[PDB]
Amino acid sequence: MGVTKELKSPGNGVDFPKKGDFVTIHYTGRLTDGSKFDSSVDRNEPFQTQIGTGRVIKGWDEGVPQMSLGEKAVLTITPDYGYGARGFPPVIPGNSTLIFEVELLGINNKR
Amino acid sequence: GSHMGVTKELKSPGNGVDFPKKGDFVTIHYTGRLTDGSKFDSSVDRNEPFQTQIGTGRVIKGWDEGVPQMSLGEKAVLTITPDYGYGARGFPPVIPGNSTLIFEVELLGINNKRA
Repeated sequence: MGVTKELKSPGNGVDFPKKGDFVTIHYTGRLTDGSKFDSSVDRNEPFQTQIGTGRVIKGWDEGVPQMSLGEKAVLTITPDYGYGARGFPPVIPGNSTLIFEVELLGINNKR
Repeated sequence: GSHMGVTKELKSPGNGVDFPKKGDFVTIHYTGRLTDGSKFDSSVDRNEPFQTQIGTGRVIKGWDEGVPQMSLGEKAVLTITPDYGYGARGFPPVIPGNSTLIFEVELLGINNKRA
């Protein structure tokens, strides 16, 4: 639907993020033309957030819990599950499909 | 995480006569940075100016407010914290995890008028 997850590197296949859990990921976002618009990897600063509570775009809220701990995957997100038709120009153009590289580094106190 | 709205720093003056009005198509070279100084976006690095209509909501609120305050050829820095929607406090972030974004802006053109 609005977001598809495609695995790249498997995790422990046991620990999955649940609602309320605080998740720690390293990511890179790209538009459909292949150009990068944001990356935590470039800053060497992993991003931390609660995941079941709509604190991020739906693409992350739905996609991330489908990953296991230590998994690397690519989240392909429609504008609907993303920043919509408005977007956030010039940072993110309107009606943009987002392709994230995502690495789940931690779930609560797991790592 | 203190800032609110838009703060405009004047770096270098333009011609001081030609300001973008509502509906004008504007040419801009910009660099986006975080509060710590990290660069996350740049039209300069793409060697191609960002072109958009101004004052019609085709860019974020902070830009529609800040850009018409510049004259043709002006260099300025826009410290922007969205009041509503994506990127604002209480909303899902555009650049996780921030709300205040800083834009170095050079007004290169107003319609067919070039600096």
